[PDB]
Amino acid sequence: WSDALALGWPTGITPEAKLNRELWIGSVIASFAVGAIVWGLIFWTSAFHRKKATDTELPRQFGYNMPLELTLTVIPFLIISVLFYFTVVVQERMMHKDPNPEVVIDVTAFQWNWKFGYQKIAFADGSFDYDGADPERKEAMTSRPEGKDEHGIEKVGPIRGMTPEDRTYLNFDKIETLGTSSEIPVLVLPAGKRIEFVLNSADVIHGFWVPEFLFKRDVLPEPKANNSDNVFQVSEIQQTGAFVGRCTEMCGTFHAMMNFEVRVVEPNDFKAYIDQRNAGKTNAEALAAINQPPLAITTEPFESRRGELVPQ
Amino acid sequence: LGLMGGLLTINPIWNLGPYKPSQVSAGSQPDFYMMWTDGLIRLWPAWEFYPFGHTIPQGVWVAVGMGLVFALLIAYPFIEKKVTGDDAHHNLLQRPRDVPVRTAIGSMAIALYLLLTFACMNDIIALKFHISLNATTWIGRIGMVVLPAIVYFVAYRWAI
Amino acid sequence: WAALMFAASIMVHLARIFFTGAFRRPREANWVIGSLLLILAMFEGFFGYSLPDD
Amino acid sequence: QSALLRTGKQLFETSCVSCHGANLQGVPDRGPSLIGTGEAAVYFQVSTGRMPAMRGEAQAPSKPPHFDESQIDALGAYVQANGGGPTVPRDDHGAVAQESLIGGDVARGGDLFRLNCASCHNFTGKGGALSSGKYAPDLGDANPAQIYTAMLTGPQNMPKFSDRQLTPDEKRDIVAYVRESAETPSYGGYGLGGFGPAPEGMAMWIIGMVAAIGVAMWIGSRA
Amino acid sequence: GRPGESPFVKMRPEDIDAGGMETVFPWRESDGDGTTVESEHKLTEIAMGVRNPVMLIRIKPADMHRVIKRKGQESFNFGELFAYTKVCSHLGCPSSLYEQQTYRILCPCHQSQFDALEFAKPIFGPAARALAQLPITIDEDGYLVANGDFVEPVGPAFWERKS
Amino acid sequence: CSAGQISQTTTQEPAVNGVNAQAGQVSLRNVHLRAPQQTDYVEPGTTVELLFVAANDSTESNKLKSITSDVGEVTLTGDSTVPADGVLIVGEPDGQIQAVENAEAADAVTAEVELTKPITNGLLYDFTFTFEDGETTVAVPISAGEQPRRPVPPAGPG
Amino acid sequence: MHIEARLFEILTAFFALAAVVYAVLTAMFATGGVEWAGTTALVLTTGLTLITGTFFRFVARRLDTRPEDYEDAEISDGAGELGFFAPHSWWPILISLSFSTAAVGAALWLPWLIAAGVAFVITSVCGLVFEYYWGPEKH
Amino acid sequence: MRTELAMPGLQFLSNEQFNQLFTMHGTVMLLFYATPIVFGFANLVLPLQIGAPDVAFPRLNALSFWLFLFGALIAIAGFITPGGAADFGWTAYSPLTDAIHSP
Amino acid sequence: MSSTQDRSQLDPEVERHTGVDVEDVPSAEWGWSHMPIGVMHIGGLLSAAFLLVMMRGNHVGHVEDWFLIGFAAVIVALVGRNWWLRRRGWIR
Ligand SMILES: CCCCCCCCCCCCCCCC(=O)O[C@H](COC(=O)CCCCCCC[C@@H](C)CCCCCCCCC)COP(=O)(O)O[C@H]1[C@H](O)[C@H](O)[C@H](O)[C@@H](O)[C@@H]1O
Ligand SMILES: CCCCCCCCCCCCCCCC(=O)O[C@H](COC(=O)CCCCCCC[C@@H](C)CCCCCCCCC)COP(=O)(O)O[C@H]1[C@H](O)[C@H](O)[C@H](O)[C@@H](O)[C@@H]1O
Ligand SMILES: CCCCCCCC/C=C\CCCCCCCC(=O)OC[C@H](COP(=O)(O)OCCN)OC(=O)CCCCCCCCCCCCCCC
Ligand code: HEC
Ligand code: HEM
Ligand SMILES: CCCCCCCCCCCCCCCC(=O)OC[C@H](C)OC(=O)CCCCCCCC[C@@H](C)CCCCCCCC
Ligand SMILES: *C(=O)CCCCCCCCCCCCCCC
Ligand code: FES
Ligand SMILES: [Cu+2]
Ligand SMILES: [Cu+2]
Repeated sequence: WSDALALGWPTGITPEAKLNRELWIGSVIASFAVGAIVWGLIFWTSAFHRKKATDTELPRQFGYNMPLELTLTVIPFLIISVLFYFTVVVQERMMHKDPNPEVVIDVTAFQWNWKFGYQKIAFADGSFDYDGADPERKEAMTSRPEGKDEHGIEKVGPIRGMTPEDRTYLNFDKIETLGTSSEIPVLVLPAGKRIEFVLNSADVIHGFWVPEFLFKRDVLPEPKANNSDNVFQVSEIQQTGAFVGRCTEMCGTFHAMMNFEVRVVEPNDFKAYIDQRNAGKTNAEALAAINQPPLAITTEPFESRRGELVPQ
Repeated sequence: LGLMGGLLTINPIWNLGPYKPSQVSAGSQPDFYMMWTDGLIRLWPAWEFYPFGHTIPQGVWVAVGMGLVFALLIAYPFIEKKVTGDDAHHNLLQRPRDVPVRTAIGSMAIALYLLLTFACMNDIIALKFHISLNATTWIGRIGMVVLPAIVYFVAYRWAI
Repeated sequence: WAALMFAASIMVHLARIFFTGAFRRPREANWVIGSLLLILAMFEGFFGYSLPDD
Repeated sequence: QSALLRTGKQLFETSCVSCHGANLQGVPDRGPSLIGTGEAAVYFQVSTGRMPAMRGEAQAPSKPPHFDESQIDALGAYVQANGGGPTVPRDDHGAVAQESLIGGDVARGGDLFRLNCASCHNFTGKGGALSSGKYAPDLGDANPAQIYTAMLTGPQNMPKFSDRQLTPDEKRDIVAYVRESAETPSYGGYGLGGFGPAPEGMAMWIIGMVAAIGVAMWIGSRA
Repeated sequence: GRPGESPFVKMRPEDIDAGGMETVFPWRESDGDGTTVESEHKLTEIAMGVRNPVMLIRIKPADMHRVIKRKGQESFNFGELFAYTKVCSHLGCPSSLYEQQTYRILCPCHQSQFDALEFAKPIFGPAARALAQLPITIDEDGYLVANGDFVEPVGPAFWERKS
Repeated sequence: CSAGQISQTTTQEPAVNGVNAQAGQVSLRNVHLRAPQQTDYVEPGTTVELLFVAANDSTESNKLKSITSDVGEVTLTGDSTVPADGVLIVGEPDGQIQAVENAEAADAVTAEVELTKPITNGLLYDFTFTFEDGETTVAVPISAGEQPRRPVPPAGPG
Repeated sequence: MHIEARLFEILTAFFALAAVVYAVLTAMFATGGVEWAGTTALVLTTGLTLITGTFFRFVARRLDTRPEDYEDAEISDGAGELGFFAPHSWWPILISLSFSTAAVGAALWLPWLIAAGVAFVITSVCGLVFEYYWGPEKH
Repeated sequence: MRTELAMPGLQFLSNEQFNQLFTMHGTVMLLFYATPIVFGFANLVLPLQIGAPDVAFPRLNALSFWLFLFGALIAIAGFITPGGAADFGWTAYSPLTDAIHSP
Repeated sequence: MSSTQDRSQLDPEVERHTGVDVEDVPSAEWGWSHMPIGVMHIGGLLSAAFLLVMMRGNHVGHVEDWFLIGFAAVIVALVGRNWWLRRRGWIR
């Protein structure tokens, strides 16, 4: 009954998703109760037809029932206040911001595909002395001594001394699981661990959704400069396997082609995968080595052809 | 005229290099008074006839079109008198609203002329106002039979 | 520019006379010669801006 | 250069692998392969900004560049290393040459422009229309390196002018003519755009004819 | 574009590259450079010839398989080189505009497109006759030379045509 | 609606002299012949180089590049099994940068052909590139990579 | 105009409260301090309603109770000379067309079509404003 | 948009043609059907409902309609252009709208 | 008040007793006011025929032909509606 009444909510795979789904079930229960009573009122007053027995006498013509107005304007306030309290306590576990993440994934989301960096891994049980790449971050400070003019301008840069095309906010890593248009990216994560996602976008605002996480976040170009908390954590992921992930914003033409996968494997499988990726190997090769299908099983790559009726 | 000769540049022949058959630009338009003939050339749909061992190019179509335009323009008063029946010595003008059919016909003709004039400019219209060149050509082709009718109806009702 | 204004003003004058009916019974020959004049002006400008081989 | 290649690769991987697939091979029906396009093609296209392209249409429009000169050079070096092809000109220091591309002869440049360029662009480098939604853009924004590289690599529906077809001296002359025609003030007043008949007729009908009609309405009496 | 001296220079297939268009003219060895007075009149005649200018197009080898060929013009092309008259088949303006990756020869005068891939048949605009195709080849030394003459009159059509 | 399923921009080949042959798992890009010709033909018995880039499409590899020979006896000096989700660059197209002082496996799989048949620029000559996956005829062109104009003799009026 | 002014006074009170609370709760408890966009928008919509309400209150104090504001007001009380309401006019469509020609000139960056649309707009606004003041033609 | 979404494939629409459709569908329905028709109903009966003979500025409300009509048309005019209408959704978020994106 | 009424005697010469009437066109006597409906019907039919005939041409395109078909169809529909209504006496 829970699945049917959840209105197509995928049963969460992380405690945050489970709790959010429970809140959704409660909210839908309350909303359906309110809807049932109001629809009952409507279909009941629809029984107050203009009966032919009604002689030349109009109805009571009352209007203006102050006590009833007060009752029906105080009860909704209490209902929404309870909903708001539950919403606040649930939202509290939206990003606990644990200062000790077990694996940090640098989620760059560029124009019409994804890239996952594996910025840092530090298992609480004790393992994975791994880190990201501090180099490769090259600024674009246009601090030339002189511009077109002869002297005096000594222009530093448009914004904070930097040109708009800077990409210093973008952080890079040694292990990059870039997604090609013909090879859907598969971010592999260890099951049972705390996984932090540091979200960034290369070109345009867009979204990052894992329907099984019951949570999405907008990958912004420069979240820190935009006053956005791009980074967000997931306490755990119990269920293993591959879970589709969509882009949940507007990106451009190929916005529906940004589907990726999150493949939750066992911690030992993640050990083997990261070791074999540190060794020169692609994501598909590492998946095959750890004996898991290399290509995204939940979603095939979209046909790069612009449509069915195009003549190939 | 002097102010415009000063302040506005007309026909910069120095920019327009000397004529050479191998060279050409993209504009290639005549002055606005011949722009309607050029637009007729552009819009007319490439209908050529090939009699026994001969060719009848699309140029004849536009030539006959110009001939018809001039013949009708020259012979309108006699056409109008034959149609309506009025040969009375008229010295008092009549407001264009007071003659719905003639003002409607004149509006239709002006609409056709404007359509042809802008068809001749479809190249620059397409370039600046971002509309595909084929779209502009076919807009002209369809309009030169649709727009005159629309303008005729609208002008007739407007006069009434 | 005078050529362009000449053509434009001939066109506007033609519009005026046609719409006000300044051609019927009398002045019909005047309209005829005016039409010839407009055609001549058109081709005159055509030969004019074609005169400097460009 | 090693770091230049690495920077070009990093920019490529997060900019265009969705439509110029990784390995520089083209994504079928999204973008052509960049093997053999060369550094000149990358410089022209990205600097004009056409390449961070967010639609498949009749023509890729120009736009503000998404990369600064250093990143343009990085991407160009990456593409040149992967494919190998034409290279953008450079001056003695190493920066992309701008003034060095101004050919000495301008009459020769204009003749070549009219024979080859004006065909579609204009008498003086204003824009021109093409078959189905395409158009030759105005050249007044392009800088000498951009013009030279545009000739060197036919960007889109534009003939590719090799160095053999147009020796770099001829291309320099054409660049000189383009810049001169673009930066030259209109003698005789405001050149209404660069197209004679159409802007001139509109200006007649709007400026001269409204003036004449308004003056006639002032002088005469409505009735 | 050299002002006056050696205005026309022999040409080689390698000079053009795939997706390239070059305007060429009928130059004879006797019509040497413009230094002499005898020359510079033959050369002026070549330049001013209404039906003289031709456009040589290098069809991209990838798209060479989309080429359709006219009756009697099947061997006219030299490999991937196609020489079509520039003079538009309708009213004779040059068709100088060329769109590569579309292979459309557009005429600026009245916006007529000819499909260069196929024989240059008009696929839009007023033109109704395909552009005449010049037979081309390479002589000794590899220089491009016309392998004959147009099998049809090349300018715009007229009454005495198609026979 | 120039943006529909059939749009000009998307369906455009690269503005490069080399042809593209997508047939087979491995895709051939910018495949051309460096055959500098001093006359009408490149006479038989002269070695000309065969440039191209073989890009692997699938990660599951087709790195064999068995023969890729046709009329001309194309030989692959320094042959290697490069393509694994990557590029095999057989030669150095004009303008190619080595990208590092050293090199891997000496020459990077340079393909050279002893013609045994005249060829000239502007013609298309069929080459059968055969990987273990399959074989494809490519119809390679002749490309003058970056060589400028060869000075034609001045003309003596007659 | 007491109720007309009091409506805007209530809106001003609410919008001032919203602006103040937003500014405080964004200066503290926000990721990057004051938002500076919502804060300014709320402050200046408070200003919008404040200007309107202040003018309405000034007018309410300046004017005696109108029949419209007066309950138990007979129709005859307000019966009289209503002012000039513009009859038929074709200047609004011309103003709209001129502003559309300026707008397309701005969209398609055509300085010449912007310049002309603005001229067009000036001409049509002049026509609309002078419509009922152009004295008889003096010959 | 609905016919295209009936089947998983891209039967007859391209990605950007579809993107133009919900952009213009969203804006046309809101800004050219919903917001201009409240003033359509207001102009219809509001003077009647308060007992007034006409609106305060009856030449102005005439201008409002024509500004709506012509303003609406030039937004629809994106379709006739070869590129098409606005790709970005009705919301028209910032980075996707700048000259770099959706040019 | 500063306006004088106008007296006009224009020379008249069809006598307007058949065709259009002042109730339909107030200035019927002052100028040409009636175009025979057959003229407009035949003009619309020929315009539709011309639009359809323009489909035959040297264009590989197909949206052009479809636009021609649509415009010709609406023209023919308008002409047919007008003719049918006038046949029945302007009913439905
Ligand atoms: C009433 C009588 C008065 C007549 C007007 C007289 C104005 C005199 C102006 C002053 C003297 C002449 C200046 C000549 C210097 C000069 O030429 O002026 C250009 C400007 O040009 C523009 O943009 C236009 C700017 C907008 C202002 C002018 C608009 C006036 C129009 C509206 C008049 C005609 C009426 C048409 C009515 C339209 C509505 C129809 C319904 C400025 O340079 P630029 O901007 O950079 O030009 C680019 C090269 O650089 C670059 O290479 C090249 O490639 C190009 O891009 C070129 O534009
Ligand atoms: C004087 C103007 C008034 C004219 C009045 C007459 C009104 C009737 C207009 C008739 C419109 C005819 C439109 C069709 C025309 C047609 O057949 O062409 C098409 C392009 O469709 C379109 O956009 C249709 C756009 C239609 C919008 C018409 C807008 C009317 C405007 C002009 C009215 C405002 C007038 C302003 C008056 C100013 C007053 C001045 C005082 C396809 O070209 P293409 O681009 O090559 O498409 C290829 C694919 O097909 C192929 O799959 C794919 O592979 C690609 O190759 C693709 O390119
Ligand atoms: C209310 C109607 C609503 C109708 C709305 C439909 C909108 C969908 C249109 C385009 C979508 C993008 C596809 C873009 C590609 C086109 C699809 C295709 O390939 O369809 C097959 C062939 C061409 O084959 P081709 O390969 O293109 O090559 C060809 C030469 N080489 O056309 C056909 O038979 C089928 C016809 C295809 C489109 C024709 C639509 C034009 C106008 C319809 C009516 C206008 C009415 C005006 C009224 C006054
Ligand atoms: C579909 C979106 C798109 C993206 C994003 C894009 N390209 Fe392209 N690219 C194309 C298309 C389509 C063409 C051919 C048509 C054109 O250029 O207009 C092309 C062609 C090119 C060319 C010229 C090819 C030639 O033969 O002249 C270069 C160089 C290039 N791309 C490099 C890049 C670089 C570098 C980037 C990232 C900075 C990039 N592109 C991003 C689609 C794209
Ligand atoms: C009768 C109406 C006339 C019209 C419509 C007309 C039109 C024109 C036009 C548009 C030009 C092009 C000018 C240019 O491009 O700079 C021109 C050139 C010329 N006109 Fe006329 N003209 C007319 C009468 C005359 C007359 C009466 C003469 C001699 C008295 C004359 C002599 C010339 C000359 C010599 C030129 C060449 C100028 C040049 O090449 O720049 N025209 N004419
Ligand atoms: C008979 C005359 C009256 C019309 C009769 C009923 C007219 C009924 C017209 C059905 C039209 C059906 C079209 C089917 C599309 C098709 O299958 O081809 C796809 C093609 C490839 O896609 C396009 O290229 C663009 C398609 C979009 C058209 C944008 C037009 C926007 C108009 C604006 C510019 C405003 C103009 C002002 C117009 C002002 C008028 C307002 C109503
Ligand atoms: C490319 O140039 C345009 C692509 C747009 C294709 C989809 C068009 C949707 C229909 C728009 C309706 C226009 C108004 C109809 C008037 C009757
Ligand atoms: S002159 Fe070439 S199409 Fe008319
Ligand atoms: Cu997305
Ligand atoms: Cu995105």
